[PDB]
Amino acid sequence: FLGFLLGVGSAIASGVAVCKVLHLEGEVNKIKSALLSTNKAVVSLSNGVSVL
Amino acid sequence: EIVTQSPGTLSLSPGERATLSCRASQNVGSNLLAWYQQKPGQAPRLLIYGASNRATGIPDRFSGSGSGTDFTLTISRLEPEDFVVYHCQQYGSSPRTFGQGTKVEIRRTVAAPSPPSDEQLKSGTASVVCLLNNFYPREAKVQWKVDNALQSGNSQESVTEQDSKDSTYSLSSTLTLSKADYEKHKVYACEVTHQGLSSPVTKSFNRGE
Repeated sequence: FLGFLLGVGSAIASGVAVCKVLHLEGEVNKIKSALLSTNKAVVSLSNGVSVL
Repeated sequence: EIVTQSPGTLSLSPGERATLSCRASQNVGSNLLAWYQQKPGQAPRLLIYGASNRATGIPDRFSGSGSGTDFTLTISRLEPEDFVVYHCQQYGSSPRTFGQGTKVEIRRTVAAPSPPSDEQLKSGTASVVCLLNNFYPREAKVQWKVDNALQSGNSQESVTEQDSKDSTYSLSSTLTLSKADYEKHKVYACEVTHQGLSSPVTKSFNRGE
């Protein structure tokens, strides 16, 4: 089995980056206000990424 | 949170460019500003969302711009159907707050303007009317005259909407006085200002038919 030739990635690197972005000032307040009249909305974070 | 619109009424000829302003007390979060168009007596239609993105099916003559405190809705060239009211809403914070609204009206050439009753007096109170007609510049009927004297708080004004193919029409002014005041005097004069005319018209109101 040639599995020892495989690389080493970081599975949740992208998700952890979004977690760190969510800790910035006003990010949670932005999400809370966006989810006021609906259960599902698109929010643009401080780093320019739009996340459902 | 306060979001006030400017100006109250916009007077522009058809095919001209319209610019409507909407300012806010504080910065609107994420530039979450929407523009709605509302025709007389029906539900608002969404024009702009996100302060710059126009909704589905909206003609590209409607555009939005601005940031922070100040936002602007531009109509590149007004169609006849565009002379309606326009509202701005903020939804970057709770509660969501709208604006007072802005009226866009057809601008045109300046105007073309074209005693007490018995039964009512017999019935007690009386109401003298000072009526006008097809006129454009929004100033119709100003003051009353009861035996060469001005009064306040006993008259009510009520205007119409702009016409379909002449963009005109006029206001009704009703002066209400009880039976003790209608028969106490014998003249009900009136002075109008800037009717697109020369002098106040038909100011003779002798008590009787």
